Amino acid sequence: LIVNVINGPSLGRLGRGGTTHDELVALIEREAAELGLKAVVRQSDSEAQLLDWIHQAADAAEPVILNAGGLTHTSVALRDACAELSAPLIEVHISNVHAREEFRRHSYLSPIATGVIVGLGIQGYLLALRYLAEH
Amino acid sequence: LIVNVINGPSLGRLGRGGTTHDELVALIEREAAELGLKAVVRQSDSEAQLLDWIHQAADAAEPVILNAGGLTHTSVALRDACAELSAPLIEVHISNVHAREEFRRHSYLSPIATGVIVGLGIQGYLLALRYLAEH
Amino acid sequence: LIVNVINGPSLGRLGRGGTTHDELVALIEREAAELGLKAVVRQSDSEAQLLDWIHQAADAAEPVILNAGGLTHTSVALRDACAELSAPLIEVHISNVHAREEFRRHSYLSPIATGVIVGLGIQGYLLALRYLAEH
Amino acid sequence: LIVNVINGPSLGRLGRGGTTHDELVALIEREAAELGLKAVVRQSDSEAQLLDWIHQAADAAEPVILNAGGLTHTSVALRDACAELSAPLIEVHISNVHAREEFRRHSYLSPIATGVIVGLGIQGYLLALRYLAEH
Amino acid sequence: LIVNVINGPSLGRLGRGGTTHDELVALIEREAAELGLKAVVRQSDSEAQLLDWIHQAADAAEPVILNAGGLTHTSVALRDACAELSAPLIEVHISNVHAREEFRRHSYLSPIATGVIVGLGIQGYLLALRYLAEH
Amino acid sequence: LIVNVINGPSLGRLGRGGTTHDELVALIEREAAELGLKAVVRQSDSEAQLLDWIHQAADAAEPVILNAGGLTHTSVALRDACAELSAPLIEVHISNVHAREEFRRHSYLSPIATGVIVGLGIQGYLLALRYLAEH
Amino acid sequence: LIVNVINGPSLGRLGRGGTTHDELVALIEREAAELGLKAVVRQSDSEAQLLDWIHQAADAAEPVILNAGGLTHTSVALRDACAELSAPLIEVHISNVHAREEFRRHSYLSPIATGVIVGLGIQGYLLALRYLAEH
Amino acid sequence: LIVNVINGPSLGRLGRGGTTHDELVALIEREAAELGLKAVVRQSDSEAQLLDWIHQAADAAEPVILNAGGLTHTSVALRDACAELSAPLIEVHISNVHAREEFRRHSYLSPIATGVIVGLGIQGYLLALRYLAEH
Amino acid sequence: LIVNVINGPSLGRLGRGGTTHDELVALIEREAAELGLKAVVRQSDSEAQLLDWIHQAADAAEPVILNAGGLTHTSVALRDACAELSAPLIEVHISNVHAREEFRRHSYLSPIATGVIVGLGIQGYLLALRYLAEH
Amino acid sequence: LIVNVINGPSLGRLGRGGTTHDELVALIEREAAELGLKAVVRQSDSEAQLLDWIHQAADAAEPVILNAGGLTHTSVALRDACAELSAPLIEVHISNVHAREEFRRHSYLSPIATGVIVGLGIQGYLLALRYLAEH
Amino acid sequence: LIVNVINGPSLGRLGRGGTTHDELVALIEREAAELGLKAVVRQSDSEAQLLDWIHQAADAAEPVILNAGGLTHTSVALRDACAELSAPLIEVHISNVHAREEFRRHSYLSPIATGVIVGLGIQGYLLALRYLAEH
Amino acid sequence: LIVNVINGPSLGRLGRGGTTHDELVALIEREAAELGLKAVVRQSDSEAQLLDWIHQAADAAEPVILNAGGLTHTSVALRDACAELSAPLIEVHISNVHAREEFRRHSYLSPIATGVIVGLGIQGYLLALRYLAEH
Repeated sequence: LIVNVINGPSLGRLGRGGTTHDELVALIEREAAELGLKAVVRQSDSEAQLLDWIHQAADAAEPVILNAGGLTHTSVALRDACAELSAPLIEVHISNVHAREEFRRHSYLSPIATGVIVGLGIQGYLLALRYLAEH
Repeated sequence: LIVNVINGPSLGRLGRGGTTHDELVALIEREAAELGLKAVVRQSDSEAQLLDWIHQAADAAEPVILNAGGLTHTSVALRDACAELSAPLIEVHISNVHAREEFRRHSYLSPIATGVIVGLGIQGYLLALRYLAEH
Repeated sequence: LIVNVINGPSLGRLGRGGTTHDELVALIEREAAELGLKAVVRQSDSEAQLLDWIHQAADAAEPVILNAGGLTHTSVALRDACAELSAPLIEVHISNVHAREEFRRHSYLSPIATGVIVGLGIQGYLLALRYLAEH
Repeated sequence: LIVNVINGPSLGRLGRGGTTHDELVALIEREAAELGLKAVVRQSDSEAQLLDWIHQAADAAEPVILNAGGLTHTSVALRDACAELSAPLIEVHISNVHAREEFRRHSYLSPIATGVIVGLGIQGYLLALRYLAEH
Repeated sequence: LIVNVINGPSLGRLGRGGTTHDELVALIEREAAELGLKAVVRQSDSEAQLLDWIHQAADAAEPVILNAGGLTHTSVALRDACAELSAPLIEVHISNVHAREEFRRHSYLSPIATGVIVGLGIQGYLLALRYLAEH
Repeated sequence: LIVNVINGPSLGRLGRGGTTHDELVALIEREAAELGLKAVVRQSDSEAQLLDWIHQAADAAEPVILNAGGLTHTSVALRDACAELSAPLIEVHISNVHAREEFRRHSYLSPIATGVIVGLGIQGYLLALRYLAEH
Repeated sequence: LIVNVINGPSLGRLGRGGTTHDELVALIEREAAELGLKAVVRQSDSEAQLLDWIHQAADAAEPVILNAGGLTHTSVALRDACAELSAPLIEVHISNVHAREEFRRHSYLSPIATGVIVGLGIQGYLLALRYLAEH
Repeated sequence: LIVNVINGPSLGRLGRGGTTHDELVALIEREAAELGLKAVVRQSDSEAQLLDWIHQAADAAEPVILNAGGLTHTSVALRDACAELSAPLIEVHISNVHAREEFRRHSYLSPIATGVIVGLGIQGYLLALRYLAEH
Repeated sequence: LIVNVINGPSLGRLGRGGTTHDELVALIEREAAELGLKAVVRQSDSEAQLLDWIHQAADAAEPVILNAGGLTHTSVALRDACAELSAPLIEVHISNVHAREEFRRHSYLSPIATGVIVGLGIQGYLLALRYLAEH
Repeated sequence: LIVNVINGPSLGRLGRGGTTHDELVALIEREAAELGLKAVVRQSDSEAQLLDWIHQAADAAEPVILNAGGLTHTSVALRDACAELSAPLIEVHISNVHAREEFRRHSYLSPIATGVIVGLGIQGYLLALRYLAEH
Repeated sequence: LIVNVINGPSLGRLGRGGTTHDELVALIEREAAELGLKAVVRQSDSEAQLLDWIHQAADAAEPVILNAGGLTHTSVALRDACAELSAPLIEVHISNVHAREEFRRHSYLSPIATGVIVGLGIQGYLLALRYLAEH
Repeated sequence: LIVNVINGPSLGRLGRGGTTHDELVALIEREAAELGLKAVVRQSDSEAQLLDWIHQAADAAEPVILNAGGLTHTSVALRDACAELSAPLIEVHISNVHAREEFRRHSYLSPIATGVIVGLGIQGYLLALRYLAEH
């Protein structure tokens, strides 16, 4: 029923691609409604903030769609917290990371994720919702 | 309107996971119909067969959903043929490759793909369709 | 006399292994009393919070027992702050990191630590206390 | 006219080298005045705090002199935020990093910086100002 | 009840740090007595001698505290013999190996050990005893 | 009082960026005058020529600003000669090397330099002068 | 009872070592008869052909002796198909690969094989038969 | 007298650079005539097809000009078959591979080739002919 | 006529897999008799002991079947002594090493061996005998 | 019309292969005449000499055929000077470098060259001429 | 006055190069006499034996000429024991190791040796003596 | 009879260790006289100068003692010229390179040298002479 969408740094800057973070929340909320889900979308540049939201979803046994931004490639902490999730974890990148710098082609999160969606824009979020609806 | 779904080796063996390759074709065909698309699904263990289907989609300017199996990690040829596509290319893995052997965590295809979906089972195919419908 | 015990992310989640973080504080406090020490145990998922506690121990010339969780493998910042400590620094892992992923077998902290204890469970904390008592 | 000087962890500890962080602010402020600039100097051990100050400078199209401390070698997030700056970005290290550990000889920031100054002490800040004044 | 302490090459040279190998045996024996344990301490520069003592402890299901010296970094054989132990294995280094040459930062033994203590001097032996007493 | 500016290959080709090597000499000479310094600027495509100028500055105990061009990444000889300097050595790159090929991101000179300035154009030379004036 | 012997490229060229591929089939057939086995020996330069023969042996639960030639070092596909076999898989090289180029010292097949025989000439095939007879 | 020109995948797509594969055959045939040679030009996306043509040239002791496309970087099989050629083998790339992705800068074929021509366009084929004519 | 079977550490522990080292000697002795061979089987955890047995076989020009255990991956000495053998050397592993840790996938012995048998259990010894009988 | 042929160290030693450097000049001069070109062939063991000849060809917008000998693998300087050429640059090796030491399989020049010819002997020079004539 | 010459495995096999180990002892003894030295030459295939002889020379403050054979590349233990020597340590290889396998081009002993002599045959021993005589 | 001693950069700076380059020439000349040799000692910071002296010794079939300084680690050219020598080549380092930076532990010259002497000071030159006298 409930799905957590968690955005790391600096996804607050979407727009500043026309879509803003707020537009994104709204798109996600609408699609969620359509799927009979409730989406809790949250963004933070703070690793610790993210860890806290992840722990919460671990305790509630809620699924997570997670776009960690740059922490994806760097944070073992975040990985460890996600590793505790018992519901599904979908990792999401808007851009195709494999078309950029080699360092972006590694993720500490993918191996503990259920699955990963990259390069499909903001629609990756919606497709992740839909996966979770049909599961 | 038309979408090519291309499966490499040995996706003919799905089932032998309950879903068979034929079931998969049927699921994909149904979803495609629902999206107002036509899906041409094709499978082959032959790299050359795949290259030929890719060239065709290049000439027709049709989008491709491609699950190359093991050739994903090994074939520059396949990459080169896909690199010619002008419509979108979605790379698909049923399993989460990042949860397996390190060698599976590299793909010659991802960097030239539009995007990539891994670990969402056979539903990755359907989600890829839906991306292409809304684009 | 005073010993700082510093726990990083997500050691707040011990339990959720039966021992909780609170139990851990209590075990450490009891052992410290027994050794004629005072233990100040502190936990945070915030790197910056940890850095601040480390700086404080640097200024006070107090010893530190530090379990950085995942930041152990990733944070040069933390290393740099610890590098300032003039009293002893004992690094502690509950689990044996060398029995897990290769990435966990490197630590930015070990080379500037006095010593390191891994894989002895929560008792590593108590043994670290005892080292510091007899020194 | 306005120049942002951003210091990461643990540059609050300069002194504790005689020069303190406050002295540094004052030196920078004086030189800035001399150049007909205004310097906004800010320090934080929080990656997120830094990201926020960087985003701000991105939105204001102000130049940044940035000394990220240890995050220089570890944070893709920070890199990504700096990558958004449209004014110049000068990276600054007080010490010569190339004379220390090999891990310090890589920086996620240098490739997106305008330029880099290392090993010239606190005077690197002043020289960076002067670059920006004559540009 | 019985604990095997096994020292490899060239721990016979402790002293030649004031503490000699004999002093070490005596310190260990005293602490063991205090814990209600019996310590069998043995040293050899011969890999084969060590393997034999390890096999013996495997057959007797006795715990081992093992300081292999340089064989720690080089001997798969020793690892394989330890891998047979069913009681606990604590690996011990007197010096902090992570503060020395990079080659010393790898150990064939750590991954099959219960845990590891480095850089706490000869007291690591005593702390290892105490772990085994409370277990 | 005296400062040696040493340019390697092929900095004779500056211009052929509008600034020519001669303009550069003149800019440097003017700034030097302004600082109460004398600048001896010299350029050569010959490694041996450069080594000779470096040895001379070693014997005279004069500071060197050195832009070695491509020899920066390749010449241990040059490093060894600079290693003899007892006055300061500032390494200078006009372009930001960290924004180019990976091979340019290593320098045999940086670790023995006092400091390094890259990506600030020809102004890096002038800023290096100014460092040396205030020191 | 039935054993599949599968030869990849270009084992059709044995002879062109006196033994030809046909001689090899005959030697294998004779030894098989002697062991109370039936040997189905098949050769192809086509990866896809091989995959098909492997799938067949997977479905029939027949053991495979496989000499993949150069695909041994390059084909994840082949590995994946073999990974499906439930009967034994013996990998065979006629030549000692470890005495040749470093690239030949890796095999995608060995880790999923039951065992491997290299450098014993064509007799490796016969010894593999005999293993399978006594099992 | 006879020269084999062998083109791998997907050199059938030349044109789709104006020159088509057919034009290429014709250019090669004309130049061959001019040199007093006969050129047999053949193309295939099938590795196995190529291997067969290579074996044939091995048996006939005919020289080969070979442009393997992407198999150049990936196929040990192809290398092994070429290694059997007793006449000359010239490797040909139309594009300069060293100006592209790092993975293209390795070739399994070069070390067993007589020589290699890259980046000279379709004229590399003609120059290879001419080498073989004057030899 | 005579064949040396040499077992390193800790193959004395076979059993402690039901087959003991003694059973193994007996199996080998019986098969040898059957082949018209005499088998001298010897085991030692001492590298030096093994070297001595290898030198002896070098001087006698007798073939060796050698299972070095862990020294296989670590000992250049052993390699060097085997390199002197003029009769055949068969390397034997009971387990499939390629299915274990990456470090076990390298052997200092394979490149100087005649051939290698891994993963066929104790029957690898018997098959090695049979190779040597038919040679 | 004019083509520069530049030979590095120690191509003065051709002969001391029967062909001497002088013969080579003469062969090149004759072929050039035949093509309606003028060839300026020059050789030097001095990197700086070569750089000077390269700069000259840059200023004159003349094409270069360059055989740098060992500097090919080592000199970034030379690369940088060639990178300035606006006419074509053909890199030439007489021997097949890919059949020798691994270090020779890298070239700082290839990526900035138009194309590369290796292993065709002195005829590579003549073929390079011919390329440049038909272009 | 006294010099220890220590030979590891399998230098007992010199001859079996005409010179035998005994001849070598005699050559060394004669040269030593000539230099006014006494040479104690000792050989063993046992690492532990060597360690014991090294410890002895450490305690006696005698210089060591050491040819460790294959242990040179593999033994940290031996390195550690040599690291204790306070008199000079000369490392000796008869053969030029840098002309053989890459693995032989690393030595755990060289960095703690006074110096190293390779590839001069048995005369390296005599030259090492002479160094020690004139020192 | 004649021996060439060749010193690269910056061995002209010996002294500026008390021994100067001139002293070194004199020591070498005296020892040479004593051995019934003539020593031609030559020094240059110019790679090309060295190459010329090496070519000369190649043509004269004279032995070379060569201390290339930093070019030892960097110059393939120099290696190639030495590779032509038919008399012996002894490589000499005054300092123990294996006790310094890792980059100094590789030499392009060692593998083509007869032998190598490092860390014995200027006496390495004299010992190299003596080797060549007794050969």
